[PDB]
Amino acid sequence: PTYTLVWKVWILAVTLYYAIRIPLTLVFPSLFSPLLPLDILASLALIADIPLDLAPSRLPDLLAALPLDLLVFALHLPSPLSLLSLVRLLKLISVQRSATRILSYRINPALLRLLSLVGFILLAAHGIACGWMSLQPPSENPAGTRYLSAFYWTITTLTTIGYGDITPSTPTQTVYTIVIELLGAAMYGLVIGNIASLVSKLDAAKLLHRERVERVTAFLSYKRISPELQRRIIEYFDYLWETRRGYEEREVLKELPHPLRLAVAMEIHGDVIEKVALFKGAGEEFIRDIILHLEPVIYGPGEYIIRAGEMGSDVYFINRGSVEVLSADEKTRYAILSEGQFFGEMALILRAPRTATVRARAFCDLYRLDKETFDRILSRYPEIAAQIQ
Amino acid sequence: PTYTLVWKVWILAVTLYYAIRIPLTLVFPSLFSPLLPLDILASLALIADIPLDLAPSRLPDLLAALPLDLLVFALHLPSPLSLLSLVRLLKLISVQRSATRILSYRINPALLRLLSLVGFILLAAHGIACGWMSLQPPSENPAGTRYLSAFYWTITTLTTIGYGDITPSTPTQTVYTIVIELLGAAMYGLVIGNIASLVSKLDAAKLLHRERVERVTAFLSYKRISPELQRRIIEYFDYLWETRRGYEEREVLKELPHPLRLAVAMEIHGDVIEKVALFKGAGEEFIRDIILHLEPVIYGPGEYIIRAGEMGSDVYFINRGSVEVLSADEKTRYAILSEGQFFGEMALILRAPRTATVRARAFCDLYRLDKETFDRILSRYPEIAAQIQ
Amino acid sequence: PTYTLVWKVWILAVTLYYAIRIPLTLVFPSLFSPLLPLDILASLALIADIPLDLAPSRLPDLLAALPLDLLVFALHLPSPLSLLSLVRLLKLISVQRSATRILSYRINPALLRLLSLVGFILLAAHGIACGWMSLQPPSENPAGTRYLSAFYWTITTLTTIGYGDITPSTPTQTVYTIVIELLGAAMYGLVIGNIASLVSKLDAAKLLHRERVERVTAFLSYKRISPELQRRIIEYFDYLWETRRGYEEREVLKELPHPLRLAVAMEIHGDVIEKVALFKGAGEEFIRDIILHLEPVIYGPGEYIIRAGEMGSDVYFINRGSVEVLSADEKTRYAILSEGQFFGEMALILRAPRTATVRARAFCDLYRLDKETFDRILSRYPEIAAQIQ
Amino acid sequence: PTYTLVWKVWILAVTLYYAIRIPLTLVFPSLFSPLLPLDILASLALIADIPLDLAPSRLPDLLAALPLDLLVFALHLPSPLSLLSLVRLLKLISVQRSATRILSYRINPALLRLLSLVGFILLAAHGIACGWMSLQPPSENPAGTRYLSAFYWTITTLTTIGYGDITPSTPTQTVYTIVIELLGAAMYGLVIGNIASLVSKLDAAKLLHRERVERVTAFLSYKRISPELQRRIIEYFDYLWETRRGYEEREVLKELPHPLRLAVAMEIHGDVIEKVALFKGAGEEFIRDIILHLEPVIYGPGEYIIRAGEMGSDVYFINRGSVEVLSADEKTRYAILSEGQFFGEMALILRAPRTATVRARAFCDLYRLDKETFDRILSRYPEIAAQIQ
Ligand SMILES: Nc1ncnc2c1ncn2[C@@H]1O[C@@H]2COP(=O)(O)O[C@H]2[C@H]1O
Ligand SMILES: Nc1ncnc2c1ncn2[C@@H]1O[C@@H]2COP(=O)(O)O[C@H]2[C@H]1O
Ligand SMILES: Nc1ncnc2c1ncn2[C@@H]1O[C@@H]2COP(=O)(O)O[C@H]2[C@H]1O
Ligand SMILES: Nc1ncnc2c1ncn2[C@@H]1O[C@@H]2COP(=O)(O)O[C@H]2[C@H]1O
Repeated sequence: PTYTLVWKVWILAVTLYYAIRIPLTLVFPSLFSPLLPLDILASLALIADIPLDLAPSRLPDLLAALPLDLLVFALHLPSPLSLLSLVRLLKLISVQRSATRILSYRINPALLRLLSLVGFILLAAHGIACGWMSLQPPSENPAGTRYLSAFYWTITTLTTIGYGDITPSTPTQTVYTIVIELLGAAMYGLVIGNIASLVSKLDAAKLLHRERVERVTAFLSYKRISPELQRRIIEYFDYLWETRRGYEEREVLKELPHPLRLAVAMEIHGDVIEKVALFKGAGEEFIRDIILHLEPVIYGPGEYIIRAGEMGSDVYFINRGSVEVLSADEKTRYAILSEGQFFGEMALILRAPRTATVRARAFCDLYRLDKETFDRILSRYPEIAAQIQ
Repeated sequence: PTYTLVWKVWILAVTLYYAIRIPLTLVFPSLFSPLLPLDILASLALIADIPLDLAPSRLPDLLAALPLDLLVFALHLPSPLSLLSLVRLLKLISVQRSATRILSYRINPALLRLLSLVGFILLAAHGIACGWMSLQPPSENPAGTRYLSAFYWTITTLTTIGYGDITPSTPTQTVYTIVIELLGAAMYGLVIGNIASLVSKLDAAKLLHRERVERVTAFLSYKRISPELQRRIIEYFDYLWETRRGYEEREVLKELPHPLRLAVAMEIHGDVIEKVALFKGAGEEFIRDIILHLEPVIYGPGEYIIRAGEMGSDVYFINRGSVEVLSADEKTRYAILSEGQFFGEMALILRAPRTATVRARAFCDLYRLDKETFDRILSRYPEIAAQIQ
Repeated sequence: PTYTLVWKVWILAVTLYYAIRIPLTLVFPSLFSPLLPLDILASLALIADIPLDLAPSRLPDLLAALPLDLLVFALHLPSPLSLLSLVRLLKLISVQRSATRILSYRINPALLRLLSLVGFILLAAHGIACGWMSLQPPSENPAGTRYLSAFYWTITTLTTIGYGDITPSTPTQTVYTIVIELLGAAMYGLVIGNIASLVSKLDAAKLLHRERVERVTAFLSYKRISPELQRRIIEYFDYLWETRRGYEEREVLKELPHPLRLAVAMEIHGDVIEKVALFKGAGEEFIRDIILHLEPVIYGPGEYIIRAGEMGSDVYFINRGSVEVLSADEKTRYAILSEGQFFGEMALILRAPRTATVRARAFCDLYRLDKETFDRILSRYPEIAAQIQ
Repeated sequence: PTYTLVWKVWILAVTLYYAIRIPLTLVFPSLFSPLLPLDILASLALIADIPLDLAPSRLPDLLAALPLDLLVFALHLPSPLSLLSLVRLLKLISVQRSATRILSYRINPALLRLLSLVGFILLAAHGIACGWMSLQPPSENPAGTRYLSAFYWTITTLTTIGYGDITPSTPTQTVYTIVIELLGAAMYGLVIGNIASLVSKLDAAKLLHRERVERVTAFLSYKRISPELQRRIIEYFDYLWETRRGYEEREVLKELPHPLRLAVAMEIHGDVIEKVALFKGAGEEFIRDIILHLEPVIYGPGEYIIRAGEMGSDVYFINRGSVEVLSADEKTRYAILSEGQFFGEMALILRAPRTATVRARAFCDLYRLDKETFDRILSRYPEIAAQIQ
């Protein structure tokens, strides 16, 4: 549903309202004007979200729900006790722990952590500036100019810049300053770390592939291999990057279980299926057993697949590329094949050698049957086995 | 035991006492008041821990135990020789090397390194501030205000902020300042590095899973596959994340040896065990041989497991989900199965085709027997083999 | 082709011209002198590149092509509206997205990202300094001295140094300063992250190898193994690092498909091929079947390969190193073999035990046949099988 | 040899002398006193190392050898031309590229890179401070106090601290300052990156093991397994960490080739070898064939290995731990076995069931024979096969 979503958003806005008012009031008690209605509404939202959640871990919600702030603000309390209203916070923890699940997949987790941290940083800067322009000699100056200098200071401190135009004078100012410096250096170490971890995973494939190619190459040069083969290999890896980004079909489809892998394979070879069982008569238990045995392979341009005098024994189904057939030795082409078709069948149904030569024309992406396996699951079905003659 | 633990804690507190007194005294010799008893107790603790340890590597303990400080403090020594009392340190090395083993597993090692580094940082700041408010023109000012400005300075320096409100005047001040700047830039590089390494390993599974899904998807789109199958795959991966966090059963149980793997499997299928060998009569050497051959598999909602005209030859044991049985083609359901039950048995004990259809209702988590293996270890036990008829 | 390349370079230079003039003019309207021709040429280049691209994603090109700047500059517009000329930017996005593909392989992607980021940084510094020396009390000072102080300021800010020699005075200055501080701390976090990710992948092999050796060693010492064997192992790993950088032949050649792997293997063992089939008569279907079964192995100096009383049954082809033959027990050497040669043949074609002993002399890199496989694919070809007698 | 080593060290010291004198002279021409002998010696060392190297890449050595500095220093040259003496540098590149190989293995490569970078940093700081105290109004002040302030400045700049006590006044000063700021921010990004990469690889095993345990656990809890088995598993992983640091024997010994693996295995089971072939009569071709088939396994305390009514068919050799034998059901122990011994033999040489029960007493580390393999390579040797009766 969405009501829980909009509700959590309302809780977020409420805790923001509190995080921003609480301290600004502790400094400027001239607020708490006929503006308590919003405080009451927010307290009600929190005390009405604590049960929903029920529909250690719940300790923050309990500490945030009770109005430990309305008292201190209504009945004037002194400086060291006027604090403890911040207990109305600690709901930000629940907010983060909720929105890290509501939005746990659609975006990188590191990015989400980074944004949360930045929000936390800015709220803390707002609180720290309030604390600073509290620890200052009282003067007659507008509250919009006392708050600007404080934000300027705490941002030059948290940022590790430190101009030096406005500095501590009294000791307590100095202790506050020390603590803020440490939190800034500790708040600036987290940002950099999250960012580094976020960029160290952007270009993964374009690094894995690069390392794999470097490995292959650096290994071949030790074997003192010709540059032509090196160039063929490099072209192969380029073609394998600019289509599927470097991934191998088998290792991938192995990450899936049997039914989904079968459905994939049956959505791939569907065309071939409507080009084989036409005059055969089988189906639904034979097509589904070989299809998991088809192993892929890629033949570059000009590479020989089948020669006119061998006994390969296998059969090849094309999926993407093209192919040309030729005579044994006179480079005369019978025809040209393309996707969907198939060849290598005779030497399977029949134990004769090959009758022609097969040379590719461009980068193929075809599949093949070992025939030890294909002939093994044919014997098991004797009807088609008789159909082959 | 715990006596060694509390003892190491006492040694830690003692070396802390020394790290904090040693320099503060070197600056303020007005200490060394009738406060030597604590120094004697700590020297005794160190000289009494050096033998326990015995119950290069031991060089620091030897240099820390001898009272090279009590002399210098008792018999007044000049400024360049009043040093060398810090030899009482170097016990922090033993402390770190001990507590990195006492607490080596219950918490992340990087976190522990980070906390140790921060403690080392603060102690060094305390020492550096002492050194600074030594290298200052002598004046009549309280010692609590001379120590605050020094800590403020060295924290603005180590932090890489550098306001500029208090700076070096004399040359030796300037050399001290240079060294502190370098140590700060070298002390601030370690913190950031530890933090980055600590956040680069929080969300591991939620990154491995994400990359695996991106790979699968980006590979399928190249094969021009329908979006329905893509959605089924995504739902599968979601269900596989929100239960076991992305981990595969086989790859995991493979990280264990044979006895623990067997005990696991026998705690899992225990229910099935009390639903099979009832009227059989076997046990303790047959149940324990098949159980290691049960391979898991997951069938999504609506996926066909068994059809009314095939010869699957296998048998399926359910563990978590549910299932429905149906006729061949008229979508009439005989009954509904749930966890603990089993089906697919007839075509195993008997070589007939299937008699019905089996379609899942929700995400199953079931197990299956190949039957090549099951029928192979049945033949080996001829008694049950006759029991099957 | 190259015309598209030089064209994209021209587009890059044009968008640079704009990024550098646009703001410098907004500050110094005394420009827009008889210097509009270059602006017209650049607008034409952009409006003429938008169609080529055609030969969301295209939104930036559309916003950059229309002359939303020529109006504002021709007809004088006020300060808050004189902006929006920067819409002529956003072409840098297309520039980056184009040059990240044009140069996606020849250099590390991280390095490219880093250089792009640095360029973006410097352009932003140029814009920010213009913005700063706009938000300054008007004075009579040369424009080359007002622009230097601004660049100095924004570089001391973006860099997180913050001397403090020139600072904000007015509030709007202060808000600008806050924003620049945040962007600097956010612009300095990206640089460090990219750099860390760029150095964390330089020494990969020299780290993988090191870890593998540490693992092997630390495992052996637990088994209380002699140091001699440890030294032999270390020498082996050194020799395996200083030739092929730690990579194993099989795992590597497995990253290739069958045809390229076959061509590799046939370029390697080519010499052996012209030393075997001389008096045999086979070829093109037997040489090509065993060659994929040759498994490599490395024998250190002094290691026994074959002893005079065993029945190894295998045959060894040498590729790089040398070897010595010897009698059974009297250390008398018959001859010495080197690369290209072969031995171990008799016990293959004949089922007698070995006749001599074979000890290496230096680090060999040889290959061997199991003979279960070699004798299996020989039977399949009965002609040579009769040729062996 | 070592002469080349000491020679490279001399070259290093010479290029250091030059890097430190060259600029300090360019600033203080009052040097070049009767101190030219050292310059001549260093030029000779460089011009005499250029040929040794011979016993693009050599361009730096050629540019460093010719005395492009002795002229400028002898015949007074003006300020913009008095430069180009730094060409005597660029030998540091050869120094780094040499010492990165001389010391490429004994220490982590990242540490070495870091130290090189730090040295480069300090030399650059020395040069930059010279350049700075050149770009200063000439005054009457000692050269040891003009050089201290410059080093202080450039270290507060390179470090990203920036106090602000001494700043640029003139424009050229300001441009120098800008460049130094960028180099510092670019010199401080490299240090942090190297450090992060150096700490991200310290605790590898103690992280891999931790992740593996988290995976196993988090997977079991989903299967709702008892806590007793969980505790047994945790104890197993602890014992497996505190002996061999988490590494598996098979995966490790698989990183070695056949001869070294054989020699390892024959140094391990050597005791067993002198406890088996005593009354047998075999050797050197039977012991060496089974030893590679022994598979390891670990049985925790109290785990049953063999029960008095099964037909395990296998045999177990102990290596480290202990074991107890017992009757079928009355917990009466016949004897107690320890390392070196063996059991499970009868049911191998004979096809009877087991005669007793075997329960471990502590963490064992034993090995076992499948017996399908052991009985297969026994048949091949018929002599011992008759010896078994
Ligand atoms: N004229 C042709 N046009 C297209 N394909 C052919 C032609 N002649 C033979 N082939 C195919 O090429 C294959 C090569 O030899 P096979 O015996 O494997 O079976 C052959 C046929 O499938
Ligand atoms: N009426 C039924 N209720 C539940 N399960 C059934 C029913 N009829 C058949 N089955 C099971 O469904 C299986 C499908 O075909 P099998 O031959 O494998 O064996 C069958 C039985 O185990
Ligand atoms: N005199 C020799 N010179 C070179 N190689 C030899 C000599 N005698 C035997 N060999 C080879 O050494 C091999 C060792 O025993 P094989 O039976 O395997 O076959 C033997 C021959 O190939
Ligand atoms: N009394 C004994 N003391 C020690 N080992 C024994 C004793 N009796 C039997 N065993 C061993 O325990 C083994 C258990 O059954 P096996 O048939 O495998 O062979 C047995 C012997 O090797």
